[PDB]
Amino acid sequence: KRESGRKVQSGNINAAKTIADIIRTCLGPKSMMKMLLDPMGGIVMTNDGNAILREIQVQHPAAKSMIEISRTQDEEVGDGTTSVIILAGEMLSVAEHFLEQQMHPTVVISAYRKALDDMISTLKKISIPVDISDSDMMLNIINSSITTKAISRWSSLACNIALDAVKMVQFEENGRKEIDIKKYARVEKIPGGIIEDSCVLRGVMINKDVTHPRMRRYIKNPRIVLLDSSLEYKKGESQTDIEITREEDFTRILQMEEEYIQQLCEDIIQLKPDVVITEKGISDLAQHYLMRANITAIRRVRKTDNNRIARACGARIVSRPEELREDDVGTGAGLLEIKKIGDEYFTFITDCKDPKACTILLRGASKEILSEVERNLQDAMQVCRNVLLDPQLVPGGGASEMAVAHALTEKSKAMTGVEQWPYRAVAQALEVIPRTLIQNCGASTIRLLTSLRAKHTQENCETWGVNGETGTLVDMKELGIWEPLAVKLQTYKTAVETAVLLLRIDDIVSGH
Amino acid sequence: TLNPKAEVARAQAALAVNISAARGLQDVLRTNLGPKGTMKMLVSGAGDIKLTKDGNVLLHEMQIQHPTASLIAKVATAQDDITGDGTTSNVLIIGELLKQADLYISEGLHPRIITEGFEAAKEKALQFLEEVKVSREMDRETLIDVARTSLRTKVHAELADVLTEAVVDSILAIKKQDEPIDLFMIEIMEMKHKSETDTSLIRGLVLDHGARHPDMKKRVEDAYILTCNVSLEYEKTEVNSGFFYKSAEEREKLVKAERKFIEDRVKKIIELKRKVCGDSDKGFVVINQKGIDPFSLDALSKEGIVALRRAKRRNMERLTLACGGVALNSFDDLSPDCLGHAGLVYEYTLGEEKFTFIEKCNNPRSVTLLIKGPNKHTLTQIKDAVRDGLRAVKNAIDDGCVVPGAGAVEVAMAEALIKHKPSVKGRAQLGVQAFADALLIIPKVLAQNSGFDLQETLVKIQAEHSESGQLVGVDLNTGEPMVAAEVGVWDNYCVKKQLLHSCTVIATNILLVDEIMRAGM
Amino acid sequence: TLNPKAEVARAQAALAVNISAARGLQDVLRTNLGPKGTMKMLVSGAGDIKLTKDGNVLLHEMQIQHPTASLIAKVATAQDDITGDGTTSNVLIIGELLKQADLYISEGLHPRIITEGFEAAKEKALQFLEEVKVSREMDRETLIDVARTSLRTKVHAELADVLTEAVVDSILAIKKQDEPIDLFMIEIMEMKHKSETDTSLIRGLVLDHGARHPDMKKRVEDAYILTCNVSLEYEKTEVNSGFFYKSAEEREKLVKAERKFIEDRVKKIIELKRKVCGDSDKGFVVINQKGIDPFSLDALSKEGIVALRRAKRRNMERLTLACGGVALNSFDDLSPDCLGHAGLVYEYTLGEEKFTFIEKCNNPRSVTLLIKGPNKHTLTQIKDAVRDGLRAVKNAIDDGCVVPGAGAVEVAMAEALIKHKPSVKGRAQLGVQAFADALLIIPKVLAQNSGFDLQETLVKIQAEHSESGQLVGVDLNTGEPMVAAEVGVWDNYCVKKQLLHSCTVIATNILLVDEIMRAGM
Repeated sequence: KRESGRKVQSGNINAAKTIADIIRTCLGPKSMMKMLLDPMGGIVMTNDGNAILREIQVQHPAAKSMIEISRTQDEEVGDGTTSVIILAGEMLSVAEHFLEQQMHPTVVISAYRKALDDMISTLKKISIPVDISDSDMMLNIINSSITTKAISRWSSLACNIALDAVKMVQFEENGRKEIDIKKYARVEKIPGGIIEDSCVLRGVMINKDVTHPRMRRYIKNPRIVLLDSSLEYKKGESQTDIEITREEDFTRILQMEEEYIQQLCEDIIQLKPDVVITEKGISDLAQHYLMRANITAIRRVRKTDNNRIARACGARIVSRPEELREDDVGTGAGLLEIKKIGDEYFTFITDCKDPKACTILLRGASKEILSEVERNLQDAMQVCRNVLLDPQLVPGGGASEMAVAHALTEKSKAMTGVEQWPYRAVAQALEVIPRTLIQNCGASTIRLLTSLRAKHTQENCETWGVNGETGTLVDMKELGIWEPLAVKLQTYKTAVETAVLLLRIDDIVSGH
Repeated sequence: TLNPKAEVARAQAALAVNISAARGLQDVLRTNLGPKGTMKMLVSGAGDIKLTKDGNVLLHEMQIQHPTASLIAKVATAQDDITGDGTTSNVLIIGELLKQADLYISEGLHPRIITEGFEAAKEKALQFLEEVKVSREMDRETLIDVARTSLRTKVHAELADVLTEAVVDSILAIKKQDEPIDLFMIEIMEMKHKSETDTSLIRGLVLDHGARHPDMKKRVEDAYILTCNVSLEYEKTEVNSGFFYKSAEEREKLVKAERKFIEDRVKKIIELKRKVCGDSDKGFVVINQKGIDPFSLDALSKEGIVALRRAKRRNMERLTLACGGVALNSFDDLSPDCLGHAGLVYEYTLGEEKFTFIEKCNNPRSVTLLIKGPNKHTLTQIKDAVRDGLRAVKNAIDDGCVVPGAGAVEVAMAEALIKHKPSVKGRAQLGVQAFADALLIIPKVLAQNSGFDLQETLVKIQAEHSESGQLVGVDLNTGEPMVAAEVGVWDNYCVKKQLLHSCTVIATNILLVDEIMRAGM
Repeated sequence: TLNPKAEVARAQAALAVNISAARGLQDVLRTNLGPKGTMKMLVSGAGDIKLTKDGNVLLHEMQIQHPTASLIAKVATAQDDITGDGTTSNVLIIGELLKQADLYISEGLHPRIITEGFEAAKEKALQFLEEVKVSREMDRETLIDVARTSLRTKVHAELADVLTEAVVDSILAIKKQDEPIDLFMIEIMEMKHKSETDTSLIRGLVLDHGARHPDMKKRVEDAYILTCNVSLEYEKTEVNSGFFYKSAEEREKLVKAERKFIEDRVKKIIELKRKVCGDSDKGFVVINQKGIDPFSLDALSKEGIVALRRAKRRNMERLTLACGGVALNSFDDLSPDCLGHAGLVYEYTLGEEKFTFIEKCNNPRSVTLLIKGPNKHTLTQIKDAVRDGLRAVKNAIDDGCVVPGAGAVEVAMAEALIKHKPSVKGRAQLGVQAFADALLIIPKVLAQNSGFDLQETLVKIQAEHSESGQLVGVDLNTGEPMVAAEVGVWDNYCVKKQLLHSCTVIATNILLVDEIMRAGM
């Protein structure tokens, strides 16, 4: 029914620790696999940490908060999600100071919040800048996601696809350098071909099918008209349908239906465009006038899709077709191609101009390959987005967590009070990241982790991480595990904030 | 430590469950390996009995109760789709890899190190297979040895020699001048009321529905083939009209008016017969797929035509390529250019039905393999043995290299791995040692099914050594080491190559499963 | 099918019970192997606590519940009697021989064939010991390394440095004229109220009861030892007479008359002192075994005589070899013949008792090793370490050949047996492979007790090879390969020779038991 007292905070630990203990071995390139039993007897062997916790039914409420926060992390960054839950579970894994020591939660919460500002300032000291003009340096960065995949052969092509696409969407004049993949970077798939044939289309491609055989197949200078309203007989303010039981009245309603549709379509063809793009649907009587003009009929195009077309060919959005002016034209468009590609109808408005957006064309032999190439380029574009926002890299392979753990230990000597004990626990909680990398490789954990702490004490903390494949110690200047700083900052801010949120709840009450 | 209505195994016991699943499946399918092996019975529950030694059938069709063993059943499905053979030896190797690795895992060795040993041993065994294969040209004498080796396992060693000449001759005719070979060029048919030893070749195609009329010619020496999709039965009005009748008799009078469109088209068939080769010692055949009115059957029967109706789609497809007749959807376009040519056409009468033989053709690019058996399940067992024999000869002609059989290659690969020092990790040799002893399960199982000792048979074949190349194998009858190349025991190269890739990937993923969790179950 | 009150297993389960009993006993005694191993506790049930790592003491004194495991406990008794070291490694090898053979027996192999493989491998392993044995002459530096290797296992590695010089110098004192060493020439004594590091060497024999009287000399430089078996206390009449008393005063007159038999004999002791060397710079000592009346102790103390009483029969025989005086059963026969010679004789002082030291004897042909400790169970633990170190040095002197330790020989034998082919039958090779991997358990266990990985340590020492003879072993502290000859780690040739002979005979008889029958149970 409900829980109260120390059992809530002690229960929230076991709930968050149990969820974390599953994916502990899912981190790293050597990460172990898992087995899920379907209710019908099926088996899913996927090692992806996002798919595992998605199919697991969790009873405890705090266990749901661990999953919902990880799902939000996937939207912003498609990497490092597993590291968030491991750190969020390890920081809460030490219950000694929580209960046995009889310390008040706010005393411990103040320790994490002070340790959070120190973990952020340490990463900026050990970071390194990046030259975004050279595409060779961006190649080894993206290869982190490309490795152990089937696109490794086309990896050289996969880099140019994600790099040039994000650079177009990035608008640096505003000062915030905002990049939106879910709109301007929108991707569609093309059946047929091979992986090499995949290129980056400059423009906005529409998947609308060809309804009638009369359309413009190829145009040197396309003309595009953008208007929101649908082409139909004008109705009343309500949705009430028109019911006519008399034949004489049918001729009165049909004449009004043919007159208004022909009137709006007459003002559209006055400019003589090559296509008509409407936001809503298009009736059958309206398509009869569109096929007579020998122009392409396009409908069901959202607002964001229309905003990109207006900046591409120079179009203009008008509320009603009767108000269309000469300002709406498609002048400047490269070509218009309705030609069938891969047994599917495509539309190319592509041009020589950069309307803060583009379209990615995915070629492939089968739909199984298309699904593999798609998801592999998605996170690769997010890697390009995270680097262009903060062009700074931090050493990976566990070198970043150990470099911060050494700074927290040295600073705790000057801290005087009861908060020094939980403040040092954060330094030992960051060692779980290099620990799982060694355990998955098979090498001894205690022997290597002890010698690793001696390297950051003497040598520079920017190097000497942990090799995941081999298992020994290697510098990060000689290896490509360098990771973007924007990912590590979001990881530590989320791991600490989630651990604080669960400690603040001392009672679970059921009611509405 | 788990959520309600579910179960999880945190410790290594989750790995022990998967190992016990492979060992249980290994003991079931080890008795059917080799010709001396036994047979498994398939009971569908409705009273149907099926008997076959094929590993792909005993897995894909039979549903396994244990969840983990069902994954291996799906692997043999993709295994048979590529090579077509080796599904039984595939499971036996996977079971031994997990068994030998269990000895080292119980000592505290991490599974990842063992999996790295399999990858290093797979490349060494794959490069050693390069020197074993023989590049000799494929001729009739070699294809017989390949056919006998594949058939002897799926039959009683009786129909072997009967089915040997049927499989070899069917492949040689459909491939000339290094042309890509397709098994869809060969048709499989089944007849009842005959002994199982009556299986023979069919040069043409076997048709289901024959001709019905007392005057139909039982055999026609020469004739032309006219392909038609048109139905000669009763049809509605072709032009624009309706049913106007004052009584039941007037409605039947419009029937003769609607039939006039078809009856005039029936005369066009008679006209074309007399225009092109309408003299003596000639004939004409109607392969028309749709039905034909009985009255139209009488008009065509008096001219010496053998009518056909109510055919299938696959029949008309092969009759188009074999005979050469162009599909004609309307008789107004009827022309002699769409006529084909065929040899002796006769209908062999069975104890029940009658089938049509189009045989004696020049280059039809199609043949048929006719199977005869006393029962239904006997026909199913032979049909599986033929397709398994066709893919064995197809892979032997496509890939000009063949490897010795009778466990000669598996023993030869095990010796090179032991003498091979680790090229990657010092502790990776334990995986190589486990993979080396796993390749020895093939000659061991052949000794059990033959009724001999497992140890004495393996020691003799391993004791064979010389300066030059020496490849020996397990002899089922004698038991002494026997050279498989001299006695005509050969296997396909793509089969042995695919086992090394398949047994390595599947046995690796089983060792990579850390925990078993229940989702929604 | 069986008789009432009878149980027997006709299947191979009789072997499954004996193998399961050996594997259980293997895990109990493996943790105490090596100087870094854990210690076992022995509770007598009455409150006594004993702590020792010795395999013989653990098996002999403790009681085992399983009947078959008790037979192996009787094997270490015969093993410790012939050699005195290696009882722990004896059980570990037997447990592995039955574990490796179980793998092949489960495949259907008959136990008689495996037993023949052990005999063929034993004759080859014993031949290998003759090649690697070292003929180096025994000296002080060699005996230190041999004694240190034996003592380091039974102690905390603290007293080992102290006890090393004590054990070596004790054997060198009784070694001369190429005479066979006798352990009866050295006696072990224990003392309380002292620390554990106070253990030292005593040149003479140590006695329990000392001289108690204020006038006794605390030290005597020179003196003549007089050996007597006669008691000076109140005794029965030695002539013809009896005890007749009519009152308490008359009984005292009988005592005064009976003491005259002692009194005239006490003056004979003083008469002998003034007889032989009764001048200045001389002394006299009474070693008399039986009791002495306090009047005689006070009378002889005035003349400067140190008298003793309540001795042991074995000590009186050791005193005779130190002095040379003959035992005297009658004081009327007293002569100079019973007088020996001795050096400084003084009295050590504890917090309570006092002991007599005869030290600096002329030719005692014996010494005494004196153990001191705060606790009783500590004295027993040290006494078990001394007798172990003595037999280790004794075996190294009696047999001039020594062999390297730290698992150097076992790893070297496992490599030579793999390259040796059986000269009897082909199936005997499985017995050689099982015995080869069984000798490797010793360097494996040394890695577990030291806190190191079992696989990583074995591969490094096994992969080490050269073009010349090289000796590699396990380093307990570091974990890297180590040369046993360079670090001063040595064993005895007779220990390794008897170890291979004992493990083969005992493990053979276990596999030769077909049925376990209960008679009267």
